[PDB]
Amino acid sequence: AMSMAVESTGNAKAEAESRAEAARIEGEGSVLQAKLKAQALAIETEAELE
Amino acid sequence: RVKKVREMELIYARAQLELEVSKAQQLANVEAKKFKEMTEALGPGTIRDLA
Repeated sequence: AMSMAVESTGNAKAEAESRAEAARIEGEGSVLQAKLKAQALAIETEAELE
Repeated sequence: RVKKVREMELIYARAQLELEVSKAQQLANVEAKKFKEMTEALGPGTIRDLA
């Protein structure tokens, strides 16, 4: 049963650890993307304001 | 963006909504002027008896 316990936890958590680790890339990516999108829209909407 | 688009549109619309009133102001004058040039030229008393 101790092997059954470490089987279920170690396997299922490792799957749930990877998707959360992947979501961290989207979070850090979306920050840098939105930061770049700020400049994209800033230079677009401000320069076209003339 | 949403600041400098609605704010810049405001100063634009300000000088247009007031330009709109100057149109109606001058058109109200020529109306009242041309009304005055007829009402007195016709007759101050004639308008009374004609009705």
